[PDB]
Amino acid sequence: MQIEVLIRNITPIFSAAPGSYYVSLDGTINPPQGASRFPLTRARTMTVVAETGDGVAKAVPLPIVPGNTMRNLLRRTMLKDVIEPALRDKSAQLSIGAYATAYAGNSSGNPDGVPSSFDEIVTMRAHPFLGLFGGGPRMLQGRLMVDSLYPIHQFSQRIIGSDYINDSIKGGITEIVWTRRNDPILQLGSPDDAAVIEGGAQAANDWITSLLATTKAKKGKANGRGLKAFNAHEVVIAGVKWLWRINVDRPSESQIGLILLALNKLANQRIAGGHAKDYGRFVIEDVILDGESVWTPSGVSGQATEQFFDAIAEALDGMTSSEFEQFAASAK
Amino acid sequence: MQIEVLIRNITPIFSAAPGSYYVSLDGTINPPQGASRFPLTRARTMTVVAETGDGVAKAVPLPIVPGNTMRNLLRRTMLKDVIEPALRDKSAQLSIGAYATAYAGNSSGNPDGVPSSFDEIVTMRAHPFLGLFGGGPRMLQGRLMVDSLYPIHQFSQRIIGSDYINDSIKGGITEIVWTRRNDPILQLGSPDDAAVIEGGAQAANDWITSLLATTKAKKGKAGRGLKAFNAHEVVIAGVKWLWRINVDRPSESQIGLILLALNKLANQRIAGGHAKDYGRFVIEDVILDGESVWTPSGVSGQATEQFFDAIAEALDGMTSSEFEQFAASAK
Amino acid sequence: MQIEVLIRNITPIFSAAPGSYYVSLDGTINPPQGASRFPLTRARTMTVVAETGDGVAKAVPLPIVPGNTMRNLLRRTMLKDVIEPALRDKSAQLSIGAYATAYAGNSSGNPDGVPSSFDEIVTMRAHPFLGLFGGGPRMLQGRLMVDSLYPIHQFSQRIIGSDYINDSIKGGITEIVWTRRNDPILQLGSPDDAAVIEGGAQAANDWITSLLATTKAKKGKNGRGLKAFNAHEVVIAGVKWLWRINVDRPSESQIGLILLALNKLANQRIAGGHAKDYGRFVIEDVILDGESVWTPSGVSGQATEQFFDAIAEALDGMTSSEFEQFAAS
Amino acid sequence: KGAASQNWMQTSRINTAEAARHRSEGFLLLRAAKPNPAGGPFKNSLYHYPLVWATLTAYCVGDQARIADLLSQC
DNA sequence: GCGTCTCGAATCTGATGCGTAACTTGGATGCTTCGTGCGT
DNA sequence: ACGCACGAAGACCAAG
Repeated sequence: MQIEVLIRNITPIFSAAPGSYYVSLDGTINPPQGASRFPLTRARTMTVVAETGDGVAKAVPLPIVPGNTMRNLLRRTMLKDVIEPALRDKSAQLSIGAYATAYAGNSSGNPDGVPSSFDEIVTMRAHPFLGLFGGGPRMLQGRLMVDSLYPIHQFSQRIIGSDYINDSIKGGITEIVWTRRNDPILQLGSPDDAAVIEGGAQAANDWITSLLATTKAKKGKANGRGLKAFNAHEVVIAGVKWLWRINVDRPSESQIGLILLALNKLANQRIAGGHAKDYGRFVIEDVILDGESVWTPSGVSGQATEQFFDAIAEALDGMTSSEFEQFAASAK
Repeated sequence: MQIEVLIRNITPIFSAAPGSYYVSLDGTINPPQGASRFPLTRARTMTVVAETGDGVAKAVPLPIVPGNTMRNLLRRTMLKDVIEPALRDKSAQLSIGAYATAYAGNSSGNPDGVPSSFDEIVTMRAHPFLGLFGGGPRMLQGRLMVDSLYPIHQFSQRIIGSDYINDSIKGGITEIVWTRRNDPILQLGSPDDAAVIEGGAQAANDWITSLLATTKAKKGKAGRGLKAFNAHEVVIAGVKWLWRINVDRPSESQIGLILLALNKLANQRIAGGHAKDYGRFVIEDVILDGESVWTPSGVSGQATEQFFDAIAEALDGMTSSEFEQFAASAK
Repeated sequence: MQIEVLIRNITPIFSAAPGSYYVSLDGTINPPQGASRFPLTRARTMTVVAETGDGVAKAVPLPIVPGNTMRNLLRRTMLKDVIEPALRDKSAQLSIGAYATAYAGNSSGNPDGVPSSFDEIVTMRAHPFLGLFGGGPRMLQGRLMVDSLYPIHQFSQRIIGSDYINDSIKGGITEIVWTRRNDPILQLGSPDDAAVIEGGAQAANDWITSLLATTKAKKGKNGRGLKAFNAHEVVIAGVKWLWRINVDRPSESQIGLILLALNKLANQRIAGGHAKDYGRFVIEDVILDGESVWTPSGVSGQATEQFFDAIAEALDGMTSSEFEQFAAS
Repeated sequence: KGAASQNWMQTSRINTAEAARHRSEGFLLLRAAKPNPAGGPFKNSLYHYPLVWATLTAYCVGDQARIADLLSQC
């Protein structure tokens, strides 16, 4: 089954791209060495082939959110909001290994390397949760094919198709945000402010003297680091529409219902990093279930989704920690 | 746990954008090099997608106050008005590292690579203050999600929603203020005026002639004097802003602390322009998970009584040991 | 009978290349020993000779999907979509030998080696499915000869040809995707999060203590934790590929089965990356001996009507006994 | 050889998920509880063969026309 | 059911710091026979 | 009675 979810980000989305980048005050990435450069954490981009207005196809970078991040977002929503409430309602306790297996796929970094029995595989792949994600010490194949988050853009037309052209945005959708850190002891201006500090004025003077000496040493040399920092990070602007495509390999109605419940409770979560700055906030606009729209103002609802919700409710009522414990158990 | 705050700025808000921009005398930003190019300090804007009324999405610049600025404003308000007075009553003194960690999230730029124990995480995430603002040598994740300050504009309806449409403003909300610096000696033109200067008229004459020589050398060439003419760009006064503060699973004490900070938030300025009294604002409304809890005398009502009681009890039980444990490095 | 299948990948295609490769945070493959190294799982590449700036052609790595992978993909499509349902409609049951022969060409059903008579060879090499993919104890030669998935690229013009110069890409078509695994216990923030764990806070404390001890011991100097940071190379999305399938002397049934699989091929993935939804694609053109037989609704038209009728008749009269006889069980 | 030989790796495996599903649904008649990737019907195998770009040249005594006609179908 | 002269000029036309930190740094599997029970 | 199933076992050098 193919699920396409339409997402609009209320707040900017920030997915850090690994690797050191530098930007100048003007806003030029990796500036010439003559000017001053500041560390920059760029938003993750995926190179894609786009047919621009010229008619030729060229590889262009596209700011996206990784499919692994979206998969973990779905898994965390499912666990924290559907599975774990049921387990606690029935007073079901997972072991630490079962917990780590449910939240990260495996309970350690060493796969067993021993095959699973056929009945065990059938039992797990029919499970509402372990069937979708799989993993475990005996690395099982899940049913969930979860994709990245591609913005509806001129550059993503060849990927996501041309049925969302009305939501397409032409120009760059990426913005740079500058961040500062200050030394608190430098903003003291009265003995009252330093009264809460043990030692007080003497401690503040010692701190400032050490800071001055360290700054002079660093200037001359051009090993602790101070609290003064000025850097930037790159974010996707707020208000851009994204397409999320979820495929599931022949699922039972319980698994479809579980995915639908996660989608219903997904907007309460946040897509990527940027917790302090309230990044990653979004709202779901339309959820398409096998080519048909099943999204209402309330959420995923309608007559077509009743069977999935009933099946997942029954599965949750019958769900116990035994399946998780058996899945997470190691043969050796 | 969602808090929406409606803020109207009494005085212009000046959140400077890093980078050297230039403005001509007639208000054109980055003018052609033929004309004059007095420097300009631009108000910070964040590109946002907005519908211009024609049904087409457009990326337009929207002047905002950064979320980091407002988060530090909240942290400083809490520390200066609630946490420290509670600490002062018991004569509990934070160490220099603990104070630095409380006010900036760390005591040094080098974090510890180890993860903090679960007991420490449970102890700190339940703390009224350190739970909200994470950090420390071990990267604890705080419960506070502070967003940027978005003006209620036509360009921010796609972001702040349509709940506040009567407070929206259509045109540009940004203006240029021209700032000038004089040379006191040039304005000094009486013998009594120079009577207070060491050397009397000789020192002023030396100053003026040295200034003339430096100016002539600099003009011929094609240390900097005192005379200046610049411009800084501010958001006009009277615009309404929406501040969105989100907290994930807070205790009663933490919500009480946030509401206490919001009660005394207007006593502090938002960003920039301390000399010129910029950043002054008044809170129009505080929405507490869809419920308006703002009274004319602050956040009041039975709906908020338990939060205030919980935070009062927590402050009465507040000791510096939590701060010292939080700020202590594990290596 | 040549089949030319033009394929455009919606999502990146990840065919993991064997071997231990390393990359740094900046993206440098196999960095010097000075900097930190992270494991990398590169995409499959075939060394081909290409005219790099004219002059003298030099060997360049061309990212492809191996021909065996797509042979098995066609086999799996046939079985899952038109063969296994057909056998279920008859309530057919396959032994282990017949199943192994059908799904992997294995000879474990009767590894002694069985002599095939000429009449038997005629009967079984004309089987709509088993004729295309030979094997089993008989090890009959299959009628199918599929090629690898070569992208329409500047370096593949000597393999693909100059027939698709309009859909060619000049730059590199690979990228590095970084993957991270987190320890879930390190991300607990309250006893509410630890309620579902049997040990509560004590189990999490023991887990974190053991993790700290192991990390310190490894730093000073067995078991591995959950935290991991690694990378893998995928072929970027949108690149066009050309797939060539050939048959030596097909019956109508075998060509019809090929066309049915092509109609149902887009439902499957290419290479690996099932978790990340890697290998999604759309068929853009199927060419049957120089004529285009692809419509928006799939392979259709009058030019391919005989094959579909023949394969429908063969499927209706399909019995598990043919599979058992082919497997010599 | 126009280029160095490349060691081409190929494998062979039966999907254990599909096999288990078929065993459950009765399509496959297997009584064994678990697969054995080391050997048996569900064995994974790893093998390699080299790939070379080459110009094949050989010398023969025979009819040019018929040899060229035979090689036309190759 | 009135207009000329006037209809500017000269500066200024930034300055300083900050200008990263810590971890992660892979894992497992690709044999077949022989003996002893256990399902058709 | 006969075929299938399941575990123990035995070759073992060993790098850049």
